[PDB]
Amino acid sequence: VTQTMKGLDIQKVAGTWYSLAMAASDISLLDAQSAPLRVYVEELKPTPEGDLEILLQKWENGECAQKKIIAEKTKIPAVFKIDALNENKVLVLDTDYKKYLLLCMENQSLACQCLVRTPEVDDEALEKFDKALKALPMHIRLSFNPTQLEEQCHI
Amino acid sequence: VTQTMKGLDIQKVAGTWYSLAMAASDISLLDAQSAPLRVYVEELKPTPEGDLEILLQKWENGECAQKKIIAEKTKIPAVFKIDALNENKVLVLDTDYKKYLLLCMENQSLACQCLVRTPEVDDEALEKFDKALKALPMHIRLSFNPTQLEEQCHI
Repeated sequence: VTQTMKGLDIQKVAGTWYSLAMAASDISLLDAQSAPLRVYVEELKPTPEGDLEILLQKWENGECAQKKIIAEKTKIPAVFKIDALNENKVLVLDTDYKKYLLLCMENQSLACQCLVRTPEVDDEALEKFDKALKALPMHIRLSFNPTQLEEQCHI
Repeated sequence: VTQTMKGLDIQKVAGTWYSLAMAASDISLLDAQSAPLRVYVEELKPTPEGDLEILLQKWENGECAQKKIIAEKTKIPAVFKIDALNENKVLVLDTDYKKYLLLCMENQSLACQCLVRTPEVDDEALEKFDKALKALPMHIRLSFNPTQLEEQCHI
């Protein structure tokens, strides 16, 4: 992953998002509802201390569970660290704050999402996502329709 | 980790266990209630197809959440694979089935537990655990008293 957002204003990513598309380096990271990186972003909550709280939905044990994870700020503004078994980095590739945000989670092993502010298919944003991923070795890509985007876990 | 159980009968590990002691390669894997490997085993559920279901408690977002994870069998009987972002292996080091079980989760980065069948301090089992870990680079060790062992998340 050699694409970060220059000048990222993390405060400006706050609020509602929709996981419009996801991709990952390994099919098994996204293939099933229960797959480990099949997570649906609900809301980004930057903290005063500049960390990024992520609210998301994950299908776990047959139910659509709300989750909250804190990605801790690093010296690089577009890079955040999740404390888990592996060293797990969240990268903001690109965002206009108002329509779309591209972000990846890595560690090598990678998942990236195209987040949008509305439950609409944003071709422009999907173009920027496909662009960024041409640079990356992805073997599964999913996308969701507006009906799915208004449902718990995109059912 | 160069200690597996020779001759492991995975069916025989079924039932109740108590996470009497835990250790990990990195302090931050176990330090807080919310730490990523601070998990309390409730029950091991081997499947007919020889996989290992693990029921456990984890303190997440200030609540003691029940979790169920499936560690898939490999060609090695004392080694099981969890599908997650990293390649994550569960190793059965040693067990008498009736009193104690030692198991580790690795990937390098490691957490090991001394499981017991009863909410009792088993010095013999804690000796076998310390033995096995002398072989391993651990920087945090926790242990719980019988009162803690009878509580949700060992509070």
